Amino acid sequence: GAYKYLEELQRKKQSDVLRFLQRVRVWEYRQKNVIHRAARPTRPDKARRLGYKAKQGFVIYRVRVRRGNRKRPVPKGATYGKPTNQGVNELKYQRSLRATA
Amino acid sequence: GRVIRNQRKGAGSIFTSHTRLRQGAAKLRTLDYAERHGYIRGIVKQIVHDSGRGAPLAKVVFRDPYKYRLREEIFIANEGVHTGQFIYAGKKASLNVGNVLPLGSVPEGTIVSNVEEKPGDRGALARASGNYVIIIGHNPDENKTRVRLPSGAKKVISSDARGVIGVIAGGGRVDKPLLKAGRAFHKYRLKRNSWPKTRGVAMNPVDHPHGGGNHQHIGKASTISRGAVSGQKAGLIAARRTGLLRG
Amino acid sequence: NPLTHSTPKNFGIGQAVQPKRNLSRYVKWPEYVRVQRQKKILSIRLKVPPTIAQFQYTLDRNTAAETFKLFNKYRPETAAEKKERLTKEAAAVAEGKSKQDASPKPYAVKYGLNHVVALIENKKAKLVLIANDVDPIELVVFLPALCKKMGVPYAIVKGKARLGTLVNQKTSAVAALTEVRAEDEAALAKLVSTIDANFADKYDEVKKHWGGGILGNKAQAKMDKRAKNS
Amino acid sequence: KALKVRTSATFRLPKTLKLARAPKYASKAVPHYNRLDSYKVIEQPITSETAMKKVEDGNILVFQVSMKANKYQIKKAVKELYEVDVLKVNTLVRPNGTKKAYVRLTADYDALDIANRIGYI
RNA sequence: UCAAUGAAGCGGAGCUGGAAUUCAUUUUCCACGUUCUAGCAUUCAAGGUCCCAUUCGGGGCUGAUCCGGGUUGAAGACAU
RNA sequence: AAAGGCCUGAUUUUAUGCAGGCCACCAUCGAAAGGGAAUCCGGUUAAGAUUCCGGAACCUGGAUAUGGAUUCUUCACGGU
Repeated sequence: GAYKYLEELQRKKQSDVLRFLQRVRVWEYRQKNVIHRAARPTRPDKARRLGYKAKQGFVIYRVRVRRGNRKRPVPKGATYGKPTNQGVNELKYQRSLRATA
Repeated sequence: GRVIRNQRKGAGSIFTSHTRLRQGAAKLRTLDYAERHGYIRGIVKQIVHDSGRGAPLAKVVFRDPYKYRLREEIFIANEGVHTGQFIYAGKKASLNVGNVLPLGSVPEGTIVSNVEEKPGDRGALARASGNYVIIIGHNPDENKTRVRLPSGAKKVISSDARGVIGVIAGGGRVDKPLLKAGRAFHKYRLKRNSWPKTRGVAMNPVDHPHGGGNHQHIGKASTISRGAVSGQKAGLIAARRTGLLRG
Repeated sequence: NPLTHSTPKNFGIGQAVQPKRNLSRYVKWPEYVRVQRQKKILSIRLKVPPTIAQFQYTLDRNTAAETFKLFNKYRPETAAEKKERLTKEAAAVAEGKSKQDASPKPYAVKYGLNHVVALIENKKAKLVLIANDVDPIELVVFLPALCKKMGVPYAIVKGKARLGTLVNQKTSAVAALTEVRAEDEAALAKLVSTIDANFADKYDEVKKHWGGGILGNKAQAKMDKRAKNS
Repeated sequence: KALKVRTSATFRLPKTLKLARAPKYASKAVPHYNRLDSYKVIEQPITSETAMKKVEDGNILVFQVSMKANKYQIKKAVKELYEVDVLKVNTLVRPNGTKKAYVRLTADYDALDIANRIGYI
């Protein structure tokens, strides 16, 4: 049951060893396509608890999404309306970057 | 207030360069193994008057050393460049009129034109007519070179960069005036959708920041900060010192 | 012969068209190849954390020989051989009434990480091998100290293909013998002792040592020149 | 150890064997019967006054035919239908959505002989 | 991060000729087939060489130094 | 961007092989006046015609056979 051990190393995220591995995939992930079938899970411990059972018929995609906030969809930020809603930046997305993915 | 004219210009909706007759991307031949060690010997088959560029194009023919073909390329014609004149270019190119040389090999105090900002850009300096750079410094230890630039600027340049020896032809291209509206009309028709430029004062105040008023007067200050934003920095921009020059 | 004539072709600067030398250095490798390549390059450029590069300090080929040799003796039994094995088992249990021990005690290499791990904290594993290039490496990084902290002899081994073929599978990323017969015991004891010479004694320094930082050909040569003249 | 020698800095797609379709079933499960046969392309000759005028002195017949009636199609169609060699076939699209075909008969076959056996003229 | 390229010759280690006092040894030392001409340069190059059985054809090696497989350059933890 | 479409030999549906292998190119649409493979004349209908009839032309593609050419000096000859 190494997944339990894999879990408790995964908790310690900013740890030096995972900081290294994080620094590996950040480079690796950008160059590959934004959407691409992951060959196999990178976190098998979390894989088997989120629903993935390593049998036929399951697939994994790896996705990247822009950070930051959702800007206004109006030209030149010309908000038309009462000054309560002038703001076109610092306007936050209701879902998380998860659901966007 | 509606959108000022210059603000519309950035949109590129209509003011795209009238590139119908432009002979091509007038630039220098890419840096290759031949030039990077020795030199190459091309020929100016013939020269054509480029559209919308006072400089004629020293259109040259180069032999491809890898596949048997004549890699066509265009040069900007220096002074004294003529058809049937062989062109030598490269770090081992003998310095002569109309020959491209890397700026490391050229000696101090030499006239050069059509210079690369950084190696690979295919030349971006002094391309205009009657303009030339002057090599006023050499800094071999850090592969740098100090030039007098046409705008009176003092650039430092990687010594690997290259420029073609000689001054761009068409000196005095601007001496006699257009002398008439249609003349400038023809000058601009071929190159820009930028003429006429109509004074902002005569505008109704919506059209331009300066416009409007019972008396046709600018009203507020002409000088406008760099820190100002699009739609405000039209007029006199960041004017370090207005008035007559040399005083 | 006055018809065979030597006309050397000048391929010098500005001369006749060059011949097609091998451009293998300049191939526009498909982007997947590239991104796959520099991954190894970045794997070595950066300061590698101590529990990484505990791999890539592995067994020699000669020692790996008898390692794979004795495992090949202890190859597990695939389901194909189980077909007749269950056939004679079912018959012997049914009419021979020989309880369930009609077959001898199976002696196979325990494999699969959760299975081998279970063998480890139970200290019932007599030898463990680890593939040194699992993707992601996270799967095994905890194993060496896990094995070391309770005295089970582990050995990092290069190439999951050898593990897969010794387990009739594709990959295993891990292997373990828990039972060895007496005749093979002496060879196993020789192997365990000589592996313990590799990792078990030195693990403390490896626990403290860093790694990575391998400068490339351009960088390392140039910094030698600065080192050479200064 | 040993490495190959390549010639192109550009790595084109490596040619690879292709397999043609091997369907378990036919997509339509049966070859559709002829969409356009002889009787399907030809509808009925027109005996308007002008066609009546044109037939004898022109050595030609007029053929109401489908929108899909191609000259290649119709030439063999009439040839196989009336057992008559055809010199050339002329066609047009009558403004009432009907493709009229001015079919012309060779020297041996004279329209009236082909016309009368039909039933009209 | 920027730029370019059909990502073509980059770096190192060499060979040849040069002036040096380790004399030549990369203890130095620079360049590695073209500068009177609107020509042409294309057949896995000719040669030389080795092998096959070679039929009346082919195939390897020097020619064309080799090692690193980082395409090259700039910049750089700034900037974005 | 890993974007192949033609090469051609296996024996005249012939390897879907290195083999007499190549730009390294990058889908397509956008003109009834831009460029464009080739037609004219006479007659002829109630209305059509460079389109129908007659006659004489030309072009594209295809397969395809005779004349003439050239060839024992293998793929022409006159003319400064």
